[PDB]
Amino acid sequence: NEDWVVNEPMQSFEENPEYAPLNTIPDWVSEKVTPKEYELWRTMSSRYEINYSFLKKDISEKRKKEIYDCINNICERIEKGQINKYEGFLNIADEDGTAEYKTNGCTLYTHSLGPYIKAAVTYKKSDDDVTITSSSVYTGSPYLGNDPSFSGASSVSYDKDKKLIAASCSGTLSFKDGSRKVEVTVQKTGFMIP
Repeated sequence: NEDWVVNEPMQSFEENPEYAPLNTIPDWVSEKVTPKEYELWRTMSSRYEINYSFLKKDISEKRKKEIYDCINNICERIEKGQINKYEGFLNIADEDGTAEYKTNGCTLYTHSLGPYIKAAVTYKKSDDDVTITSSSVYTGSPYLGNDPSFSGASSVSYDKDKKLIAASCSGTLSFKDGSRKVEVTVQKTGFMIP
């Protein structure tokens, strides 16, 4: 069992279930935003597979400005022909802070049998810039017995145009499915609104 996964749109809802498939928005979302806002998300969903978990929490006005200023800028580039292709996944970090000191994370891949590759990032956000202090890629499973293992490369950087953090991996996920060894080459990218 050798297999290859790349940075392309999902085939079913089930592949990375925490994220909305392209050109869809979970129904519940439409009750948490204005038509103006909803319309930006519609544009955004044409290029990103989006996790809306952040709307399940009280967001300050300072934060709403951040999130929408960001999305607005990205939509302009989508509209201008500039972000013309599938990008990857998108998460919106919480307001939880500590210039502020934050962690955010990102599920880059989830095998149907359960094992996953996740990215975590620690950074400092200020008026002007975002700076990465730490970055991790890790693996695991909801089921005991997989012993997943990831070998290969990953990267993290802040895109100053899109104003997003990009975390990528390119490597091999190995795990046990009982007596069967599974190896999957995984190349994925997830974006984060800092």
